Amino acid sequence: MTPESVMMMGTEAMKVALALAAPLLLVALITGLIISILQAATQINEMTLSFIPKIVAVFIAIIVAGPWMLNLLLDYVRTLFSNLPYIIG
Amino acid sequence: MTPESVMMMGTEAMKVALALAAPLLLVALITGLIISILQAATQINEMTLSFIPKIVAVFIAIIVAGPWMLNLLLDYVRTLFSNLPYIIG
Amino acid sequence: MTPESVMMMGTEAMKVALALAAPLLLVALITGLIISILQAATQINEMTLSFIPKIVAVFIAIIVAGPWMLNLLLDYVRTLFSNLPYIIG
Amino acid sequence: MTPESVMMMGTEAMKVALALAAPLLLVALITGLIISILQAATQINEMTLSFIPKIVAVFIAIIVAGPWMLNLLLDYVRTLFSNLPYIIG
Amino acid sequence: QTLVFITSLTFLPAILLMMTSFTRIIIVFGLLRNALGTPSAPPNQVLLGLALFLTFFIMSPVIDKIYVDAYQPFSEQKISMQEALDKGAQPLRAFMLRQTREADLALFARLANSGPLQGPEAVPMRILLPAYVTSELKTAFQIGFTIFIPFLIIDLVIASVLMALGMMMVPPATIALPFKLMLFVLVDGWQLLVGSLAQSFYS
Amino acid sequence: QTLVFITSLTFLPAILLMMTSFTRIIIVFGLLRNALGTPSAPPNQVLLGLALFLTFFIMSPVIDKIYVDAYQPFSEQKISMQEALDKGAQPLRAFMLRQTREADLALFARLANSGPLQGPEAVPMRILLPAYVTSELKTAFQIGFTIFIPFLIIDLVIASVLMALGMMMVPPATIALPFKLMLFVLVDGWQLLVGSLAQSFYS
Amino acid sequence: QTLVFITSLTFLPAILLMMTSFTRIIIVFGLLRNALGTPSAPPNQVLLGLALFLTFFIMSPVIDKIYVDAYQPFSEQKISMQEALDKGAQPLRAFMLRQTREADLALFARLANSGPLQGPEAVPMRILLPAYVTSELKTAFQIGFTIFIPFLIIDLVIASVLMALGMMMVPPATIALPFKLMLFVLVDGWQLLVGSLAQSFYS
Amino acid sequence: QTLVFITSLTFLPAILLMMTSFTRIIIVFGLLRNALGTPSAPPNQVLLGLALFLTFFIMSPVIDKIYVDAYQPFSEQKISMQEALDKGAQPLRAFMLRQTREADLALFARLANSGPLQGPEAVPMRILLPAYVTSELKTAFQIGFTIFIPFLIIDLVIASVLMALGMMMVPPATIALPFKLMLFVLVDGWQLLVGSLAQSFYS
Amino acid sequence: QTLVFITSLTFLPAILLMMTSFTRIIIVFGLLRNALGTPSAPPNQVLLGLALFLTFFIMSPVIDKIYVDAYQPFSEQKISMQEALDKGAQPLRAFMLRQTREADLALFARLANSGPLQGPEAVPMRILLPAYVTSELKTAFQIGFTIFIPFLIIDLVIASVLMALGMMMVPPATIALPFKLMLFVLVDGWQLLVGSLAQSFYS
Amino acid sequence: TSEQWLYWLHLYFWPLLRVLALISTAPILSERAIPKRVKLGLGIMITLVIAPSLPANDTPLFSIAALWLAMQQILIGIALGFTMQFAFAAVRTAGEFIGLQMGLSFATFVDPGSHLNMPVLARIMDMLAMLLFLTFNGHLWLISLLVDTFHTLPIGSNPVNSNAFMALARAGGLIFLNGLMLALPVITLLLTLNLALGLLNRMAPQLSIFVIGFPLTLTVGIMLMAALMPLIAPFCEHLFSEIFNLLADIVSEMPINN
Repeated sequence: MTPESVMMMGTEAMKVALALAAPLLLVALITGLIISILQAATQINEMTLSFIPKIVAVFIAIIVAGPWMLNLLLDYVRTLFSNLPYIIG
Repeated sequence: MTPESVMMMGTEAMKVALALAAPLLLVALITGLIISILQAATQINEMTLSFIPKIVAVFIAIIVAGPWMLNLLLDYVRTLFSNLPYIIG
Repeated sequence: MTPESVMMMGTEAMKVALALAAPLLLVALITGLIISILQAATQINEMTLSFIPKIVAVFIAIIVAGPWMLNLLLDYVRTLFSNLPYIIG
Repeated sequence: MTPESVMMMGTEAMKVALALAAPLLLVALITGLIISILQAATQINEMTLSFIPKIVAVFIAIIVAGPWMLNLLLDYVRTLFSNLPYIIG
Repeated sequence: QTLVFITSLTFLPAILLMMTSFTRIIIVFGLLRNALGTPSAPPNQVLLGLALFLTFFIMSPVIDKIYVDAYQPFSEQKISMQEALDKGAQPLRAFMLRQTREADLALFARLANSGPLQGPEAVPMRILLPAYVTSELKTAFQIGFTIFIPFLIIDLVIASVLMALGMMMVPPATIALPFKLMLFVLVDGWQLLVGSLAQSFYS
Repeated sequence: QTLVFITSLTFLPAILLMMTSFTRIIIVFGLLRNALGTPSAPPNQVLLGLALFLTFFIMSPVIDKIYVDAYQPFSEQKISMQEALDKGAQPLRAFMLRQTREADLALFARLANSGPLQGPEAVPMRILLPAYVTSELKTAFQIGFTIFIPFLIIDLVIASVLMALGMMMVPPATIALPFKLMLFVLVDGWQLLVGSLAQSFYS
Repeated sequence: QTLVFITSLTFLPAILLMMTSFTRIIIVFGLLRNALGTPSAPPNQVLLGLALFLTFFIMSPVIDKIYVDAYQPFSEQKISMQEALDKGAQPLRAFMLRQTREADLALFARLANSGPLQGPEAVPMRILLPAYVTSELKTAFQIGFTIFIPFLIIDLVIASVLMALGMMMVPPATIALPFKLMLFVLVDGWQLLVGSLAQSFYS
Repeated sequence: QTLVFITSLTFLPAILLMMTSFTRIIIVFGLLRNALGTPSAPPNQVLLGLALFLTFFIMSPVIDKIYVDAYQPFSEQKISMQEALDKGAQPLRAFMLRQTREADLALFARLANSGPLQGPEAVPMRILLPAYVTSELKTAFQIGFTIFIPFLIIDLVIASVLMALGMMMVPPATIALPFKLMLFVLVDGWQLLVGSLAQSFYS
Repeated sequence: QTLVFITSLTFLPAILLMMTSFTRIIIVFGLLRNALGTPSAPPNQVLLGLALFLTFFIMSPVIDKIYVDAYQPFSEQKISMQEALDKGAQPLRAFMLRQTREADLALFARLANSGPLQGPEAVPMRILLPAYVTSELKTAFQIGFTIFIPFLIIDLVIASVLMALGMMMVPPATIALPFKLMLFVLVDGWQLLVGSLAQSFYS
Repeated sequence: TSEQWLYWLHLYFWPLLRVLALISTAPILSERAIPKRVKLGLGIMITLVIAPSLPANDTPLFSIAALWLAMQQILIGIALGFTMQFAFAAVRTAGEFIGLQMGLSFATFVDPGSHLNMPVLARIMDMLAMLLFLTFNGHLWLISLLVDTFHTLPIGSNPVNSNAFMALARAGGLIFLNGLMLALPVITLLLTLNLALGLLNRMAPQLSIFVIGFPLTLTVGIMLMAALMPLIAPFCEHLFSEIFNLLADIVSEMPINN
């Protein structure tokens, strides 16, 4: 039960979270960036606008990425329930 | 059980809280400040935007800072359970 | 047990509450006011922003004010346990 | 024990509740309305803001209104314990 | 033979308190403490206490007529209790018959499919009891629920006042309990109560 | 007989402690622990210890007068309960009568339509007990409301501070426990209570 | 003596436990599970286990001073009355004394207006008990306030951060709990708790 | 000795189940549902059912060894609490040490001011319980933290997705429940739970 | 018997329900109300009733076998208490076994370390129970997620519509609720839910 | 005394258990505010009225296989209670979904402390309806129904049927209906308000609803609870009546289908 091990926990987990959430919000970014640029150059600025495209993109994302993302969790979750009798010591 | 001692409690603890939470939200500030400035000078103002970078920064923070922050608590917590028989008197 | 006395109870207590909570939230006000003004004049408007300064101010407040605030309660609380045998009548 | 009488119960009571709670929240309304308008016209929009004034108003309210509100309850409560032997029949 | 004996312990005295009053009383107070949040009162100790006291107050004249008519002549143990039992029931009979509704009377006389009854005393001990209980319950709740509504409306006023401010987090039930207390004592209301149960019982 | 014996053995232990004191005390603590959140102190055990003890110190002198007055001649068992109940009830009587409101007396007696009342012991027990218990309740809840005020001061101050800036989601109930936990000990007040109930008991 | 005996069957155990320790034990945990959210550990099950066991470990020397000094000659069952209670209470006396504040003594005995006081055995039971208690409660709430501070720190931090992010939506109290769990277990302090109650116990 | 008898009946079985297992079990499950929202599973029934069963399986070899050790000579009801105690504790002890952190024993052996410590029974009865229980708590909370992480992960995710989309006002902690649901179900890990608490319990 | 007897009286009505069904049924309901906000039913009251009604409705034929297969032949002659247990047990066994997973079998049979098995019914009584329970949990949560979907759809839809118009400010959590109830009732599906539970039990 | 008349009393246990089931199964009718020793009285009360003249003689055989018989009786008792409370539950769900638009629902998040906001409104409706019985009969119509069940379903041997249950396990159903029927006009209004708060935003993005909307809609939510009170009193008796038709049917249905 070293604080070192306890650190290794977070080191892994937070990287897992990186793996999951990374693509989605990136596509969100790129979307709002591009449309928001088009909000200039014949300005035409309202408010929400680019929101609606952002629902398309994320929706596509789970389609394209999908299963292997799951696999990630499926792996590590198991590994947890793997080492549990070694976590005591 | 002087009100003076009881004050010393808070004097220490609140400074501990200063130590912990200080860097993170500072980086948050600097982030939203800089991007928010870039929200001018070719304006391009949406809403959230700089939120996403702010998740990067904090995420990095625990990585960079990490263990010694823990040490802080690890120290003072113990010290508490140290003086407990003297806290009665 | 006149309704008049029962009114005097509240008349005192609510003023005590005035004494305690007054400075803190005032400083909160002034903070969000000033920063929020700076949210104009080179606009740069995000969302939270001025929140973080507001944690500084309140934190300072208990430092600066501190003990005498306590004294207030320390007084009146005692006075209560003072007159209790007269409260019956 | 007519359902008609049982209706008269509610008809009175709910109006009593009208009498009590009416002024307070009205002042709350007017407050948030006015400040919220001032949240436009040199916009300066944060979040809470007008909350703090709303604590002032309600606090004043019990001061200004006070006793006669009590009287209301004091009346009707008694009247209840008045007719109780007639409520059986 | 622990079984039959110690099981039979509870039954009989509970019945003996069922005969007359101590019922509607307990009920009303239980309903009280259901308002005002928690138990807030010592069930094991007090409210049982009250509910015994008020009874011993109200049933006093009857107990007198028995003591005269029964206990003291029972000092002889003259008859193994017959007119002790009977002639002691007759005051209980008339008293009982005061507040029993007719509905329960005819109804349960039907559930017995009984023949035409002349003497109300001829209505045996057995038929009197349940109708009695049911009816008086049907009074008990008629008062008890009419107690709450002011308390609960206070609750409405409270909750409204809070939520109007952005108070969303609180268990407002706790901020209630003091006011639910002041308006209990400030209006004197207690004496009003035991005056209600005092009179409207008998009338 | 034994039916009578165990019959009284069922209710009695509550009755005795009810007779006198300890009824205001309990209710006072019950109104306390609801301040400061959860059950906290374990009523299942502690309270009975506390409130039993304080009484035993308080009711002590009268109990002594019973010892010399009743227990001691009860050594002979010269007479059983004859002037034991009477004689020992006397300090019970005047005891209570000092502590009883006089409005409640005229109230309940007026309901019973009593004749001329001069002697306190000419006022029989059945007039005594209930009026007194009502007087206690009145007091107990009086002090009861007198308790809360500072605590509610705290809670409203905090709540105001939380909602002052953002933070609408925080559960104030936990942050407001510690301060309520200092102002209990910091002002020493836990002595101030028992001093208060102590003295203002008698008056 | 069926009556008095079985009544002491009702009260006795809670008293005997209150006579000793174990209260200051209980309240502490009772204030622990107030941190860490939900009832967590099974109050009806474990906390009683810990809290009792610690005691049986603690009082053990005095306990078997009662067995050796008391029950071993009680093989005779010499006198059911005197120095079982008295003598066996002598360690109850001292053990009860040394943990007690001094001021409460002057307070309570000051009330009872006793005469010359020298011997602690000349200070009777009924002077001891309440002071003993009020003392213990003082200590218990002391420690109780010593606890919470770090946890509070955690939640303040998380809340501040979230609200900074524009998380206003989020339920902060649901996130923190694991941190509160490790930062408790990481430091092993769970030992140090019973190290604290254990060492600090006597003095 | 009916006093001692029923006295023992009152608390006793809770103690008996503290003596073995099943504590860490329950604590774990009770720590499940705090992630995944509401009570969900019916704590009245299911959890205690599983939790009992697993214990039966686990202690089972020791159990039947006991039925041979105690109940089998108990054909004569041979000696009540003589070597039923010894023979009873031997597997109890050895298993217990097998589960017992050995630093704790240094602590309580130190504070106990012990003499020669050689046999496991030279570590007396009273010494085992507190340490062993503290241990069980330790591992319990350890596992407890091991659980939560993926769920927190999911929640941070969803929250981030919503914030990114401009969802600011949604109730995310409500929407996230089904996904937590599946990502527990999909993985079959519900087994691995009770494979873990099975193996890591003995080890 | 006495002791272990009363013990069995405590545990039994839990076991019998556990032994059969109804543990998977309730969770579906709790999952219901957790969509559509508040309790929206008396959890300890009605949703125990409905979920019992179904259970009897399903398991009925098994029962009718059990009686026709036991009492009526046990009344009169032939088997006594032996092939009673056999011939009445086996339908339970086979029934339960039908829905059991294949794996959890291997899991618990492995941990208990059972030798080569032949009769599936010869797989003993105790072993089946936990695997059964766990399995049925998995099923339960599955069914639950199948429940939620359309509602999540609802909230997403409405929230989206709001987002389209600049409604970011407004908390759609309120608006969706009457729709939830509408489009639950207009499509009558409550029937579809009780049936969907009825057939999909076994099929 | 001995055991002699004891066993004579020990005949009656079966209809007892039936009855005690009747009461405890009908709690909000006769509930936990009542001390458990009264709620155990009414059984021994009522049986001696009913129980005589009933032709039932049974014996507790070895390990009482007749315990199986008990599985019968309680059901019938249960059968009533968890039907009846529909009339209550349909009212409770009548109240709640109202205030959920108001101050009530902001407990939407996970596990706070206890159920909190429940008593706000729905506990008033809890009560009124529980009064409107005693205009007629709280327990009486029920008790009579039971009396009839002694004629239809005697005792012992082949116990029961099914498929009437799923009928009454169909039941609500209408729970949510009769919930709707009451609160329909309320809700249908308050949606309009909730949106009109929306329309302002395109004009006034900044109105931050907790600044404005709630201190408004709270009162209106109270007004509508004042004016829509009267429609209740004619309505409830639909609710009760229907269920009486049911129990008439069901109680009359299953026995002949044996």
